[PDB]
Amino acid sequence: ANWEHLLSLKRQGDTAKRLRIEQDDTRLGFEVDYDAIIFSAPFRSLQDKTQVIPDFVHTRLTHSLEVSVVGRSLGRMVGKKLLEKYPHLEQVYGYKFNDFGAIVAAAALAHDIGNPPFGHSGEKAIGEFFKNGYGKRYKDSLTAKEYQDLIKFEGNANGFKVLSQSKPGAQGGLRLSYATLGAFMKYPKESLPHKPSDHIADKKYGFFQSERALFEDVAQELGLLKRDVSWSRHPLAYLVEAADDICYTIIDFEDGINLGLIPEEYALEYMVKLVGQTIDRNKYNALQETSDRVSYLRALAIGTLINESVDTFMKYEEEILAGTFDQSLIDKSNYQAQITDIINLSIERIYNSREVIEKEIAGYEILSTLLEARCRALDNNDTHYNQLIQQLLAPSLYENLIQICAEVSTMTDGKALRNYKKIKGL
Amino acid sequence: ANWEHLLSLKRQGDTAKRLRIEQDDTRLGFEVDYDAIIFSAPFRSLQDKTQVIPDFVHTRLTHSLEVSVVGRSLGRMVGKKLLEKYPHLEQVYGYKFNDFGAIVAAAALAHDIGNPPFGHSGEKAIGEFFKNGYGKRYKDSLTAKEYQDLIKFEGNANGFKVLSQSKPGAQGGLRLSYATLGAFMKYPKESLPHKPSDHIADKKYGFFQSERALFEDVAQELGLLKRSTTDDVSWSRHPLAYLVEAADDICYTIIDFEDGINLGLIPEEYALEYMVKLVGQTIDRNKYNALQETSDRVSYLRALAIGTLINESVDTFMKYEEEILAGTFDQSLIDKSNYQAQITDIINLSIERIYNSREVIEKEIAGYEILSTLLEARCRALDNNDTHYNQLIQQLLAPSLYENLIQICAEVSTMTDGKALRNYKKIKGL
Amino acid sequence: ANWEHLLSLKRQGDTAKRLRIEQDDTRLGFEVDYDAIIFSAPFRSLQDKTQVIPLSKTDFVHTRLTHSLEVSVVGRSLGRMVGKKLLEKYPHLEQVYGYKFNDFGAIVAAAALAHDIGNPPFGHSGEKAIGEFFKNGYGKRYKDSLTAKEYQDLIKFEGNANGFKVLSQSKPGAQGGLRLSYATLGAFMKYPKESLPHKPSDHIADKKYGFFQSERALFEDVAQELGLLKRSTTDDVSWSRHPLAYLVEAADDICYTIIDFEDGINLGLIPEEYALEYMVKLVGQTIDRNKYNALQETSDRVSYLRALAIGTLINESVDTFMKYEEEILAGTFDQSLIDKSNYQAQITDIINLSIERIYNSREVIEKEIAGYEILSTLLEARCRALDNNDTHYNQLIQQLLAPSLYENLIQICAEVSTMTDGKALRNYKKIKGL
Ligand SMILES: [Mn+2]
Ligand SMILES: [Mn+2]
Ligand SMILES: [Mn+2]
Repeated sequence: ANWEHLLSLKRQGDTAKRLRIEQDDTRLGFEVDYDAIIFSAPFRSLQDKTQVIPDFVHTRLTHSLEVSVVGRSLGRMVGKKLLEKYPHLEQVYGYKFNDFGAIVAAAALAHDIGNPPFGHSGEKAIGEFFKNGYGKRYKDSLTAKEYQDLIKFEGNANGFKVLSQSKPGAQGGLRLSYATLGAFMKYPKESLPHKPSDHIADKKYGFFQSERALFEDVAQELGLLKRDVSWSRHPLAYLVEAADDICYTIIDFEDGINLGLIPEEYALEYMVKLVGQTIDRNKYNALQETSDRVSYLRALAIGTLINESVDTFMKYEEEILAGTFDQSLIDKSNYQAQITDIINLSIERIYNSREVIEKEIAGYEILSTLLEARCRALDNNDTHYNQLIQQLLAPSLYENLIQICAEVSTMTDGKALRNYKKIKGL
Repeated sequence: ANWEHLLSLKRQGDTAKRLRIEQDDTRLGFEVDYDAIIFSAPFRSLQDKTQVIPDFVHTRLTHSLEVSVVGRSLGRMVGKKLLEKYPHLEQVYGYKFNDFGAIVAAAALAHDIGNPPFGHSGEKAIGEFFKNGYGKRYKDSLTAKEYQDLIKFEGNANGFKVLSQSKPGAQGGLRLSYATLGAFMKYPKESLPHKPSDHIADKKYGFFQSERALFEDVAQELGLLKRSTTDDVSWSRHPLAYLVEAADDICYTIIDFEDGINLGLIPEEYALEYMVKLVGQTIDRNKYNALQETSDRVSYLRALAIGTLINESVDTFMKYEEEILAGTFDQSLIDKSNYQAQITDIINLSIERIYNSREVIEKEIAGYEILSTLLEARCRALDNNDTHYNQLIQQLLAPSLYENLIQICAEVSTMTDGKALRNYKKIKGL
Repeated sequence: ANWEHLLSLKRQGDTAKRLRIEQDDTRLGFEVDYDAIIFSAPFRSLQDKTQVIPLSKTDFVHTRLTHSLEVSVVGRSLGRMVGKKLLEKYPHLEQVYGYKFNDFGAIVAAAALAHDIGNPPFGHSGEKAIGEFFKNGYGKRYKDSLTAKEYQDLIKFEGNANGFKVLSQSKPGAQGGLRLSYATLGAFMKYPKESLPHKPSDHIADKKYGFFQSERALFEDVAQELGLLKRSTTDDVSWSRHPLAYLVEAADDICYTIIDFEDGINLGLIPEEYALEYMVKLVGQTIDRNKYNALQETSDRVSYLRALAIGTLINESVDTFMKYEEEILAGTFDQSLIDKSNYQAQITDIINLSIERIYNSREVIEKEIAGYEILSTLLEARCRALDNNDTHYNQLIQQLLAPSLYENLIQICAEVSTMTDGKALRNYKKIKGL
């Protein structure tokens, strides 16, 4: 793989090559990508979507904003070192270290843009609707991969659809740079085969059958290595994933302490190695509020993990470029012991808290209900009832079903509740 | 067809004839009909039933009072002209113009008394239960007409049931005068054949199979003309049913439009744009310009347009009187209006902005489930009356098969919108 | 049958006998039983469970806890008075073995306190919701993997039998549940039989059953220790009721008969105009009418009537017990103490009035209908999760509701049954999106 091709400024439908040395740096293609996401309706809808808990708790937007800030640091630092490793990238082709930060930042900002309401239970509720719910009727009218798209409905693949979806008057969706689309794709494979290896890149899939032709174009332009289609990941996708990993590990922990779900004493206990070399003890002892102490620990822990993740990337750079790196960056951390205890305590005290369990069980019913109304109106567009269902909710069979799943996933948590209540009369 | 017979004062079960000349005029049978409806439980129920929208919106009760006011005016005006044309009706039989107003007013007061909650979505929901719901099983156990009663459940035919339901100690329901029942019957036919013609009188049906013998008696007393050539029974409409229909048409056309404007669903500009031809000859323009509130300007336009359409409807009825009396009239009175293009524009704008507004759609979807659930609970208990849950269902909702099914539909339609929601909530445990 | 054995102090697991004469009277095993119930989690949950009328905040309604409190106070008084007369009739019981009259009050008080501890929420619709779920609902599936009695336990699920399970359930670190004295467990057991054969007679002791197949071995140990008389020689086991069970039952009969009426008047379900007409025979000789007429609140007039009638029925029930004591001791008494009452017709009139005005009120009907859906829903979600514990949704259902096949189904029923009215409705509401 060549870094010159991985940093493609191509946008969908382009008929001519876009050279980095010819860009107006006030309107750098990569930085425009960030701006286009910020102003888009799917990104705005993350305002009203839940990260884990439904006081102050992170939403998907605040989470995605934090991931994109950590991603920008990761990208800037790795970029600076990539340019010194391969000076021809700057001296011949005109790349600057802020381009790498721009690509990671925009990819990170978009990384959860396709996730449904109710988080990852929402994804499972949609897949369950097709595996065992009303949606099972379509199994024999779908290909294996079309049906696998639905029963393993994947927010990452839905995000790729959201970003690139064509409609009349808007070909190519947000028309992001191919480099940014590359850095977004952390599972560059279709739904089948299911987990062909133990690599994190094979854990899920990254695009629906409906988007396969589009990612084939992205991968061709980027020069991704071929690995049923799948490719070795764009190197920058490891930094997006690292940023995301860092944020939800540390920030969910912080949230759980401030919510009273995790006793505060665990904070220093699990984070002391992560902050020991950089913490100002006099500052820490002077801070009077739990929230101020835990936010200080979090800033230090995140900075420690950013630095290590940059070093892990550079150490394994050629292995990532050859598609032979077998782990995530955070899997290689020296703090893996502490990261594990943090995640396990978060799972115990937050993810399995009664209120989270209750919301996730309720979301199953809410999404199963909205999906069944949509599919029934699709099957019988004739009855009076199904004509009203269409005015209320939606004013090839595979393409109809994948669009039904996509539209349900654009719904905020609140809006999913209201439309569900009306269908049931509440 | 003879107006003497059409103005029958007979009540159900009467053994002897009631002469008009022998009525006490302080207690005229036709006027008693109006009073009996006002004090009846089914009429009071209309206070919490939706006309179009579930802020102030017309309820089924307020709509019905307005129809009966417009209808009394029509009947009074027509009655005066009928008595000049047929002076023997007053000189020999003792009828008077107010009698025609009272018949139309009472029938208009009750014209929507059998309509289920949630408007037309309501009826559509009841029909689908027996066409596309738990109710199909009963098909092989019912006659073709008995099943058509259910899959095309008609609020108009339920109204006839409500007005005449016999019960121990109360045979004949409200026991309304046969002339009033004749004026109530817009569709004097049974459920089959389905739409045998383009005439509005055959668009639906007017009585269930369980009330067929009663309307046979009414139609015989009234001397309504037979119209169906087949075994299926159909009769030509009582002339006064055209007036009840015109008062209904005038009110929901103009008044729904007014509601839509006052609610913000229809921009005020359309009020003058669509109604100028209807009011142009009678509007006091400086009075309109002096009115400050939108609501008062549009209530002024409504009053003028209703006055115009009332005078035109009387003229249409008198122009086609002999064709109506002969069963050959092919249309509604409003169908022959010079303002049919303005009426149609008002209706289509009302449909587009009111009936297809999100607020109304959401309510209709919600009504569909509510009714759907209640019918299923009642019917499951009918089939297995022995279990404990179904004994509870019986106690909560209702303390021959067709006779049972048409009664379940009638009891579902009786319920107010609130009563329907609450019963639904508890069946689902909320 | 012997009173010395019927008054057993044995607790489950005892390797050595407990002689009454060697008990510390400040730590009497029977009175420890009462205190163990007061502090138990199952008894605390009765605070949030309807007895008959759904709970409100606008008015006071009896919960299962307040009802059980009242039954144990009436039962203590029955046991005390019956105890003194029994000690006078069999004076060897006190002079040799050391029994005191307050022992009998303590046994009845504790069994009465616990008598409704296993009942499912929302009343007997709760029981029939559970039963029908396995008769014809999703639970039908398991019929063929279960014995006739294991299945009968489910399709005729009984709160009395679940109460016995609740009181003795063994869990890690807590073998034998509350470990109540066998005498208290005998006074608790008013239907000492398994689920089959079904109603083998018209005797009130055969109207239901008292223990599940999972508890059969324990009640066999209990009946042996107590020396209860056999009522079956087949492999379907059955025993004559512990005599003190007749006093628990009477205390219960007295309380729900008179106190449902009291609640119905205070809630306005029964017109106050009926209070004296239905109580006059029960209270006519002891009522102070001038005092009654001087009371200015309805709730005071009706509590005075209730206290007079309860006093009347306690005295009579003590006399009925002693007049039939040898028949009861021989297991040949065929009815309840209240069935023999001279006020039988008035009791029946009060009960029918309550059925008409309270049990058939709209609110009680609404609750039973709502209960059927709430419990059927919870049972369906528990049982589907049991059959496919691998799916993500079923792992959530397990975390929300419960963090051998018969042993699993009987445990699911017991766990659903011990849910309070509120927790059951909340869980129902979340499973259904609200
Ligand atoms: Mn994320
Ligand atoms: Mn109308
Ligand atoms: Mn009790």
